[PDB]
Amino acid sequence: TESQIPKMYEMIRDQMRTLASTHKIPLNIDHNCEVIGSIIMAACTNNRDLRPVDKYWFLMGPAGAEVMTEVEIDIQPQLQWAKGAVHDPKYKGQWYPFLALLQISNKTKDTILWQKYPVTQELEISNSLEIYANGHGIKDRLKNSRPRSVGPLVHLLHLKRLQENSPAVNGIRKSIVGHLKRQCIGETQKAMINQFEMGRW
Amino acid sequence: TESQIPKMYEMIRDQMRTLASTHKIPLNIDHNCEVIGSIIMAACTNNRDLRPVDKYWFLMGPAGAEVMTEVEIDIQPQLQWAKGAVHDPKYKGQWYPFLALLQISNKTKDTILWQKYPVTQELEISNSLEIYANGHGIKDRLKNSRPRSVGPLVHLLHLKRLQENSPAVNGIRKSIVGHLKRQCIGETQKAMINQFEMGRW
Amino acid sequence: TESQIPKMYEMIRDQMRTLASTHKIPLNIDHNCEVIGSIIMAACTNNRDLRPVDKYWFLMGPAGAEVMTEVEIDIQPQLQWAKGAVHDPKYKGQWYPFLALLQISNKTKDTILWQKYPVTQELEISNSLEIYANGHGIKDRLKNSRPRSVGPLVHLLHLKRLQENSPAVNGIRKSIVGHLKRQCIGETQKAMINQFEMGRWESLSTFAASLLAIKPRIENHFVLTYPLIANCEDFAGATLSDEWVFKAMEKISNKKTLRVCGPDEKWISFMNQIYIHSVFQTTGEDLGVLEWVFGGRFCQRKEFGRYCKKSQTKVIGLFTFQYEYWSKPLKSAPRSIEISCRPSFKGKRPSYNNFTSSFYDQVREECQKYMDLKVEGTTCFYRKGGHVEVEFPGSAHCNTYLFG
Repeated sequence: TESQIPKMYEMIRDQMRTLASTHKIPLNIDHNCEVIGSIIMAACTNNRDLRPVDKYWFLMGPAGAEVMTEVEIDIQPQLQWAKGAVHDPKYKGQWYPFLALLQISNKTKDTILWQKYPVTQELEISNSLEIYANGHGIKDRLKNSRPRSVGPLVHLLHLKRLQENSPAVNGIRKSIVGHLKRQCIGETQKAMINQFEMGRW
Repeated sequence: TESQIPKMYEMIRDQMRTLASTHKIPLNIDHNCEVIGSIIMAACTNNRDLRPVDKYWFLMGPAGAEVMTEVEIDIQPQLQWAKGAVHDPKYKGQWYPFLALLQISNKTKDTILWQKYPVTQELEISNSLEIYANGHGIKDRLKNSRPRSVGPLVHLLHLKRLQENSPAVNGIRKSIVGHLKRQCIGETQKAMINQFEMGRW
Repeated sequence: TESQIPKMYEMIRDQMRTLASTHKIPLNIDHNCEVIGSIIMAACTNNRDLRPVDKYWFLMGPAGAEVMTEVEIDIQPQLQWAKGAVHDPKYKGQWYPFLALLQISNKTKDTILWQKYPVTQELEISNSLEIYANGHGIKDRLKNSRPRSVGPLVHLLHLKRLQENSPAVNGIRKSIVGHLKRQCIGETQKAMINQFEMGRWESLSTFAASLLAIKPRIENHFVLTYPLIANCEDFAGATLSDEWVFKAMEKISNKKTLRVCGPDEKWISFMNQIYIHSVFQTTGEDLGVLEWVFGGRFCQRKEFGRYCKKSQTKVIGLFTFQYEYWSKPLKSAPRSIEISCRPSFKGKRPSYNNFTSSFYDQVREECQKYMDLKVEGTTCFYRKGGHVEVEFPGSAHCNTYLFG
């Protein structure tokens, strides 16, 4: 689990600086790293979502003179490594399991700044339950990679999504339901989770 | 307009020979030139389409012994030079105007070899009009840089395409309509293009 | 916002009297001021609608001998100032924001006298809900200047007009839709106004039903009308969020120099309440509160027949007004929905518990949230003579309205 993490954080960090330093993007602004990293994270799993060349919001300026402007960047060198790292044996298959951790953690700041409750509202439940709705918006393969880190409500939402959406349908639900019970250690919670499986709410 | 033409031609040939002679690709074969040149124009405008290393069809053989094979080539030396010429002030902004002509003329032979009528069929008109559909498949930045060379039907297709699919759209729409109006000097043609901009065909 | 208000009211009145006094148009008749001000306000934004010289209905007569006729006026001296004030740096770009406030308030009298529902009918909803359709008929430049003051239904109508009218439409729509979401704080309504964005008007009748329950915020600013501006001789403390407006136009009522025009003298109380309605935007505000705030009963439109034609309206009496209370104009949501302890400490303290125990449904759920509300507004009212917070005693005319 943690065996690859020492070397695995290295080339993750290597790609962050290569993309920024290529187009004179300072790395001492949080907003530069936040936008750049999300692009790299898109390259890591959602290889078809990000654009190889595009303009994003960055802070351009030397020694405190940084201002908003869009500077075109080239993500193609990071794309080949990221897709090759999906099945790279050097991670012992921990690429997506760590990446599901990576995307969940890195998308937290936007949720805090823009207070939204997507999962709970779609689950017609209380708004204060987003504490249990971790792992929303992540890649579906990533959600399968680390479903334990994905909160029960997102799985419950995916359970509700699957009940409100082929031999592959059950496989998604059973992994969701099993991890739904695994996360919710409540014995009564597990049974009424199993009642959610048939579709009752 | 023609002031920067002499300097562009010399380095294009220099990069034309640099990529070919690096991997022993002779330049007395058109297919070697066309494919390498196709790789060359790939680095010129759509820098992300071509791979830094990739195998392409080439005629390898000394003194007339060329046979069909795929040979991997390294385009990174050519990639760096092309991107620096995009906004180099030495061209006085004529880089994109110069590159649009190159893309149209070289892809013309491919259209000659494989007789296709994409624009006219997509514009539900006679297939004998693809001559007026010159400049199809070119980069939109090139299509804005040299729109006069790009045929009206391509712009009419892009006018149709724009309607089929954003304040920057105006600069795409009004220009494309403008290129249609600038290219078509007919008094009746100019207004009857404008009704295409409205959406009736 | 309120920095240029003290100086903005001064030159509005400067052209108000010059046009009338040039042709000996008395300013003690409201109808003379109503038309002249409409001409002056026309030149402010819709510069090409009015004529440089034209005929309009006024009251010509010295000392109560006024009979209606059409008098030519030279608007050209008044035309130059209005266009130059558009981009004058002295207003700090607040001219359109001020003009949007000015244009909306000055068109109220015609709507009250001639009861029409242009927005709700075009929105195919209940006619009792034109209350949420403020800002109709204003110039699009002003509608983009103070869209917050323009009611959501007008924007929703503009949104409905927008879908029933070129991807440049989005630039207009983002203001239209964005200020729909800003005005309508309904969480279900916002995603359901989003349904109205591409044209899912199946909940449009539900939106009317929602509008009954959930009430969108309506930003307002205390701006006087044409007859009062010409009769107001003080603008030093002229702002938009204090009692200056309440105190300033009370002195005009104390002067008793302005006269109102109507079909017959029974309407003297009606227009005396119309001035109350127009100045503070209290057209849809509860009459019982209106009676309590201003110390006088408000006559509903049902109490009077059809307003006679502008040509045959006649002076029927003097303008009078009184008030005892006021408040800052609405800025945020009036109906704001904004009890359980969460023990965060591993230490021991006595736990306190303050509690003893379809998409249409969600809209109805949020609809019930506002019927179940018993407190509206943001902060409070205030009493005449200061900003001392005053709370309701209640009134009998509650649930009664001008058109209710």
